[PDB]
Amino acid sequence: TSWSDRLQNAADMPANMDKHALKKYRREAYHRVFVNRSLAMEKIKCFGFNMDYTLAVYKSPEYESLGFELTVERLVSIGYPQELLSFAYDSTFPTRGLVFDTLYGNLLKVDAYGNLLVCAHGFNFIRGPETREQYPNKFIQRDDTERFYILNTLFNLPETYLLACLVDFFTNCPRYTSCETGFKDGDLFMSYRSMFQDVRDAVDWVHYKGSLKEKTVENLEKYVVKDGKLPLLLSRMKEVGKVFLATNSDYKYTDKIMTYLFDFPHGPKPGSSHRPWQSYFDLILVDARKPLFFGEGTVLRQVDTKTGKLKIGTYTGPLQHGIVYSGGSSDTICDLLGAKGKDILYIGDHIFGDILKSKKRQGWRTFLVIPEFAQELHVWTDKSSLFEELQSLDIFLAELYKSSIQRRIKKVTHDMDMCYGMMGSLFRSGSRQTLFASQVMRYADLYAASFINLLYYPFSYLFRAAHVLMPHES
Amino acid sequence: TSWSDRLQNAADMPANMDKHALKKYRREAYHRVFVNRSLAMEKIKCFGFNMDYTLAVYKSPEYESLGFELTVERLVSIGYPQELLSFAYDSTFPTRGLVFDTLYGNLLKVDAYGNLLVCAHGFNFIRGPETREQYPNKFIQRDDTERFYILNTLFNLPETYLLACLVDFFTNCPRYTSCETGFKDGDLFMSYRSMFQDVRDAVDWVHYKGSLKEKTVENLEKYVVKDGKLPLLLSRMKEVGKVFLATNSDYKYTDKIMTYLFDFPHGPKPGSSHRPWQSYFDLILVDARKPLFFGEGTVLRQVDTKTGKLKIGTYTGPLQHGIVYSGGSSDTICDLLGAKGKDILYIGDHIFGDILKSKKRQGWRTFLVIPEFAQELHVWTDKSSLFEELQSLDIFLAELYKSSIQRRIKKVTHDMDMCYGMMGSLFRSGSRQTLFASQVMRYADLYAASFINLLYYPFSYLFRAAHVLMPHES
Amino acid sequence: TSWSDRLQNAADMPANMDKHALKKYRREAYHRVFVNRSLAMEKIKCFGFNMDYTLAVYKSPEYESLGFELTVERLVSIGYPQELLSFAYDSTFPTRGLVFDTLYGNLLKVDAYGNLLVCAHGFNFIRGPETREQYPNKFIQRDDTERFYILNTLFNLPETYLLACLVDFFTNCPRYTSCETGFKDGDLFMSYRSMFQDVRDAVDWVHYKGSLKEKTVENLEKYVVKDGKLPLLLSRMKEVGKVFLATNSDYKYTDKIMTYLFDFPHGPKPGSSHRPWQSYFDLILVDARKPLFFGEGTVLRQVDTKTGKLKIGTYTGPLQHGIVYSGGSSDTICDLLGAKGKDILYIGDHIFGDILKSKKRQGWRTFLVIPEFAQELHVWTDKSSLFEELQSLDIFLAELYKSSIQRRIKKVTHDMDMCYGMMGSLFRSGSRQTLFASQVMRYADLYAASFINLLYYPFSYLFRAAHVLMPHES
Amino acid sequence: TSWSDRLQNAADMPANMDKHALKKYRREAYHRVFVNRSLAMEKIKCFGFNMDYTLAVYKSPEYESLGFELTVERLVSIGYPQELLSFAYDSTFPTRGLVFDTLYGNLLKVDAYGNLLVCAHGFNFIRGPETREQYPNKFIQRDDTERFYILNTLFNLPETYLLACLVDFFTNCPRYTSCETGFKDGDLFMSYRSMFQDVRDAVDWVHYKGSLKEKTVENLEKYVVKDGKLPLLLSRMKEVGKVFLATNSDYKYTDKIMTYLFDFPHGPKPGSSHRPWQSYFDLILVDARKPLFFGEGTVLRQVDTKTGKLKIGTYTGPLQHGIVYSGGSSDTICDLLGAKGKDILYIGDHIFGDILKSKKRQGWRTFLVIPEFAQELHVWTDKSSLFEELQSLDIFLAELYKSSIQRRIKKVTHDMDMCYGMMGSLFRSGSRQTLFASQVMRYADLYAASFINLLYYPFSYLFRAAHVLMPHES
Repeated sequence: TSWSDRLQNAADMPANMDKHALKKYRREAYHRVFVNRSLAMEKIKCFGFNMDYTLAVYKSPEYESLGFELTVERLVSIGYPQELLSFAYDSTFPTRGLVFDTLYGNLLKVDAYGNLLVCAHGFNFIRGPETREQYPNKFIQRDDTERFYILNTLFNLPETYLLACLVDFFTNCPRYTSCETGFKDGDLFMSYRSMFQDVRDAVDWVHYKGSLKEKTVENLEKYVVKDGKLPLLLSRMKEVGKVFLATNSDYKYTDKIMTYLFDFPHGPKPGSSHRPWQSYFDLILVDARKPLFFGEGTVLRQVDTKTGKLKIGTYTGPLQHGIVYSGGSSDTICDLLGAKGKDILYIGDHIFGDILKSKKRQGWRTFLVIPEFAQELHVWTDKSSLFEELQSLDIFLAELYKSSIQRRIKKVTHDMDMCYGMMGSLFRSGSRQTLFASQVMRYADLYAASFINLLYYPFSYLFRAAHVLMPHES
Repeated sequence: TSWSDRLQNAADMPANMDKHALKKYRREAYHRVFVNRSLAMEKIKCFGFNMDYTLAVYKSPEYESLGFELTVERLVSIGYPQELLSFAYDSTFPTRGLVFDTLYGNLLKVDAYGNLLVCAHGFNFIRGPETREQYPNKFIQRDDTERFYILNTLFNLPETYLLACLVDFFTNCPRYTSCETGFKDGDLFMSYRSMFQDVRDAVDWVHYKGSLKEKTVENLEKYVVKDGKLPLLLSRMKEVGKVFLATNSDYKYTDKIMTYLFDFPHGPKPGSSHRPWQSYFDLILVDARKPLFFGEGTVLRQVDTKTGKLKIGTYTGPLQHGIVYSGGSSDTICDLLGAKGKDILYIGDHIFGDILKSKKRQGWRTFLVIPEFAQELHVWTDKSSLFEELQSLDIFLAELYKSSIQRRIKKVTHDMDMCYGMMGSLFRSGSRQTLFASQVMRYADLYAASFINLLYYPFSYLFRAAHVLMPHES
Repeated sequence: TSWSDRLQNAADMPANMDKHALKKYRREAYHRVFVNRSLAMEKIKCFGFNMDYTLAVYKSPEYESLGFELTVERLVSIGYPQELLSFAYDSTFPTRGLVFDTLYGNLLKVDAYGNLLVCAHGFNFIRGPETREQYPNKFIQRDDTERFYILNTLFNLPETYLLACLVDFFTNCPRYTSCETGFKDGDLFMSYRSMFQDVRDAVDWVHYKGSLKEKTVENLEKYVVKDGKLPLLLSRMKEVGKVFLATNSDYKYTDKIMTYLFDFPHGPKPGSSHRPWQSYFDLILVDARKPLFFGEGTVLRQVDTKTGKLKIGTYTGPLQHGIVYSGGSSDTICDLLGAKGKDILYIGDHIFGDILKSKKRQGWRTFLVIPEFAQELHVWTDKSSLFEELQSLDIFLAELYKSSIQRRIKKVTHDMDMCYGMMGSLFRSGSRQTLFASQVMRYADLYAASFINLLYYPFSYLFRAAHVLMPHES
Repeated sequence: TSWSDRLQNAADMPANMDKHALKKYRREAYHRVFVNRSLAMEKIKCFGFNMDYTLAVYKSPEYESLGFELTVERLVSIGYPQELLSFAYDSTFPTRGLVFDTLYGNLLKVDAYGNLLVCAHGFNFIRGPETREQYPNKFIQRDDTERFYILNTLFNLPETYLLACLVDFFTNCPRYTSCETGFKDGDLFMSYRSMFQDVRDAVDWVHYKGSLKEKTVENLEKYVVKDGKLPLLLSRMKEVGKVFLATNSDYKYTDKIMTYLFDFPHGPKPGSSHRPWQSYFDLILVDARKPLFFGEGTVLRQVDTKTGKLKIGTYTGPLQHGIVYSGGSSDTICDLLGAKGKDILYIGDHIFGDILKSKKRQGWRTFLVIPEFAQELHVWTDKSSLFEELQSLDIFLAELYKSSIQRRIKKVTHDMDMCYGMMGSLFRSGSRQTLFASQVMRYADLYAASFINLLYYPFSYLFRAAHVLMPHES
């Protein structure tokens, strides 16, 4: 049972729009919308979406394996050794949000301050004392974007496992000698940095040049979660305001995906005429080039929706029914929709290019979609006694200042983490929070395992957060 | 009664080193050390300081007025109009941490997300509806460092008032016409940006070229808080670890200031031989060039302590008794003191160049000195019933979703803010926190009105913070 | 009769290696090597080549038309209008070395100081008075590389004609309105800059992604000049020193092209065993990435000559027989060949990425191959009486300072230029020299219509230039 | 007899404005204007000047020594050793235009291609074979502006000698050890780069902060050449067009200098009322910030000619009688004077910031003032038999290809060079031209030892250059 299974199970249930069942449905955790900063729903005039992993949620682990397999074949096709074809994607290993260190070839899990929580070389997990030889402060400067790459996305999931697979292979293949910053193969030296780049490159290639999008569109039921509730919600959003799409993907892909997502013998409610996905949107924009989209942007173009190709030149006309946009900026959306930032709830999955940047750069309200969260919640409520026991040992160890406690703490931590996978929870490693966690609280006003949980709150709802107080203020 | 008075009153009391009186002294707020992230004092091996507004706390408002007067004379000396000499520094107006907008010439108080809390043009406070003509989202991109300058420091206090003084003068002088981005004087157009730069420049000039440092050193009792408790604390720090200084200031100034700060007929305790300020330090470093200091740094030089001038060339020798350093980097301190980041508690007052950067870039533990805080605390504990009434009206207005409340909220907010000054608290405007507040919590592990509050905790103390939990985790 | 015909006619003649016939052959202009700076051939220890338009000279106009046709189809394939398919490459229009002005959409011919010689909008040649509305000083800042693109190469020939074709089409198509900086198509505005970029992009695409290289290799006799004299010369070069190749092209293409160029039933002389093209080289280097090659370079890789693919990682071994290199730098060639700059005569065709940069950045001796020059010479010696008449009218107009002369000067100039084409000589427009001319003199020590003219000088030859004197020095 | 003596001797003679004596005066070399590119004087509508070393020519070696002495005292004042005070400026050593190599601490004389002509370490002249250990190709990349500083100006003359003085001192002082890239002083290491920077800095300091300008203005007869012919020429320039000034210097200095230069009991001709220097100018501009002046420039300000200080803000009014400008750009001059580039003859002395940049960036016509040239000419016409003998030995050595010649060539070269000084001619080292020479020909249309030689040509004069031909074109 993966996280995408949990979502598709909730996707298969019709929507019960009784005002009481709604209140009762969103009492269970898996249908709640969690609040990091207070949000008056009546002040939202525009609802924004990205597509990939928001409207279209890719079924795990089928889609990650397909991304892995395609990437492995691309590397082999440029001269990586054949053994890579013996690799197989293992969803139990990678947790989203790790930091790969191109200098020493380590996958690292870190907190909001760049403190090392977990270090693994290949599939070898390094313990506290042994990491200090390369990380003498148990600390990394995340700002050093030349050395450290953060695997923020679910697209990064297959490369996350791959980078481990690769380090482990070369470490243990006798044709290579291991060195501190890479592998020596007689007279070729492959640094972890160039090995990293090759992977990064081959992932890019399978999305933009290879067959990933092709093989996806030929089996959408296998790879894409469908939910008849999705047209319902969007329809209701259009009743109280405006709805727009701003995806990085291209209109041909966006047309294929969006058509499938709306492929039902009915419209928003069962029994209504079916409507084309574009009619649920007031403004459609593709090739968004996020995060550059929230700054200067790119040139605003117009799609020829028959040919799928862009019209030549810069588009200077107004927002029309039917028109589809390419490029532009976040200001394009504000100007054409007559909106201000805090009028806009922008629903997305990218913690950086969607959520952080629209908040910092524009003042947009944010809703963060976390696919895995559907499985993350399950593990949490089942294992809450372990975390409660952990909270207990911390408090007791704090009283002790008036030694076997510290070793029991590291043990219940280890056991709790493993329930989430080899790399542990998305949001923490024991009692210590992650960089990812920290970002979700700081930048995502609302968050959930799917934005469909918004169907279950009335449109007048005041999401409430607790006010933050400084130490001296309590 | 200013904040510097509160400190100098606590500075004049001898230290009562009984283990009970200590516990009892640090129960009152004004002597507590507040904790944002847990800190084991036994893990600190090195204590770091800056000087200005940390070891040497400049008496308010005497020092701000001297900085103001000198700056006003410098502007007049390059052809600003004479009326500036009629200005007089008013400590009730400026609050540290404001953002000056060089485009529209407004002083702005903003929160962690760049939300406008207070906007003032000159001395004219703009209300909510009227700000939206220049700030259509009530929002500024703080990242636009070409348009927005944040007045982080107490050195920025006199220019903060000056920029208002200036806008107000030109607005109301009939020789000028007001325009949106500056003032037109017949055929000269002075933009708020160039007016800003001139000020910024004249502040720099009085510190580095003018007579500010001179006039300070000729009346140190008037301008610098002295506390016989300061040698005590440093001595105790040297008993359990190493102590270092890293100031941006120059050795001649640092020698004058530091000598005064240690000018007592005794050493650390009354009755002990007096020691020279340098002997309380394991490593002294001047011309630190923070924040560049925590990155690549500058070249490490050696001071000729007799002449006050630097020796020629790059210093390549080891840490010696007596030697004084110039430039270098934070790695210089680690290497010479044999320390790792989390071994170091670095005590400073600059929220950016001291605290934020040593944490993000190095993994240093941080203690933030907030001078004004001594007065900020006083206003808070006296007016806690106003804030409690505010907290009450927010909760009640939240229940109301089952209109005169919203106008009473803005009224008790206004009254509370004014008690702090015309620009309100350092840390908030009503129930909404500031950018500054947000940074103190995020980057300063410990904070206080003076680092001398550390004298009152034993050296084994485990400062404790509450663990942070995500919404779904409670 | 094009220039490539003149070369292929000389290529078809066997080499007569009698010491007298050599001296007599290189007396005619078409077989001379012209000298801009003195060059002792005995001091050359290494001979360097690029490939495209040096070893492999592409037959005109067949190859330019194929590049044009392919480029036109690529633009149509991204939504340019169909009429482009009615275009046909016209070799009489473009002269290499023009400057396209992306602001006003003009092809421009300019001198060493950026003085306008010829301005054409589409196919409309603007006369002196009319250009001053956009060029008020008859001058362009060639340094403004954002506005001006110099069409240096023979690869740029088809886009040179295309950019004219395009401007002329849109100017005169009624579906568009002409404006100063581009064309308005209802609500799309196509600037000359974006139209330029699209072309630049589609040229890049046909070389690197399209079928140009494919269609070339399937008809090498149609598209590539072959000369049995080429192995002879290279063999003799290897007898007195070392010979190397450094091409931007890829090893698969370089293998196909180079094999054809050496495809003869004999080796260097008729009757000798045939040798494989690689054996004529001491060091082979592909993917050179010139001009970046003469600075920091790229990473040195090693080609797997069986698969055509690069080996993975950085190559750290020595120069071996058989090895082929990828990337690297000019220092790679010096180090492996044990050479200094002035030991190296580097033979190439790119006035910038080959010749200028190897001279300025490294101190290499340079030989510039100018394909067109074979036709340029023919026009010059036939029309020398026109140029002599021009020289005469200038001198006479200079004496006149003690008006129909100035109009006769512009008339004989016009007539002379046209003999070279619609855009005139590569090297001049009348008595005024071009930017290109100026660069050849300043940066190319030797130059010729083909480097094969070097076969006709003994290996001890001291090429001689006249010493340059300053005015006051004569 | 220095070069400034030759000028001041010509400055002391009244102007004989008979049309015959003029023709006869400019037949001698020392009063000719030499032509690098043809120039119709009737097409000049605006005459431009800088001031320092053009209108005001500083008397040698008095002014260089004063610059040296002041600079030496400034270095001593920041802790350089006392022995520097034993240095004394020696005008026989430095030639303008050398390249100092901050890596190996060598003064170098180089040609247009960065070929080493002369290398001196301190005062030790390195011969051909010995330079190849640091310069293996006898070649430097002049583009590497981090390593190489070109001493273009006469202001650079005293530092040129100083850098030698310094290297020689430290090399031979026993308190220091010499190393490849600097000097080790126990535990301080002074690199030639930092030693260079210190000098560069101390030269800047004496001009802008020290007493150089002060001590100049208190003895203008000692330090500044005065010529009553200067008002004459400018007056005649104003009769046929417009005259402007654009100096980097400040208005207070420019007022002091310019007043002295016009201090005569008469105006342009003897017997005319004296006029104030400003009235000879249509547009005066100070703080020009060349070469940035010929690009984007700085903000246009207006000087308060009574106070010497700038008015506050940006000046937006028109060109008025009496107004003085500060900053701006070259476009400011064109717009206010209604001129195009080729309308403007700009007379200056800086080969880069004046001449090269106004030509490349704007299309200005250029006149280059070369102070030293008055002495350079004298040495040349006296020693023409040595150069003729040199030209002879080169030709003979070229015939010899059908060994004591090559050693006689290096000997007559050495003897010829020394007549110019220890570093030889400005324009050559033997038969090989310098980088400086090359630039004068390429960028200065006209040049002379003083622009006063323009008085001797009528205003209709067509300066003539020989047309340049490519090898194949003769």
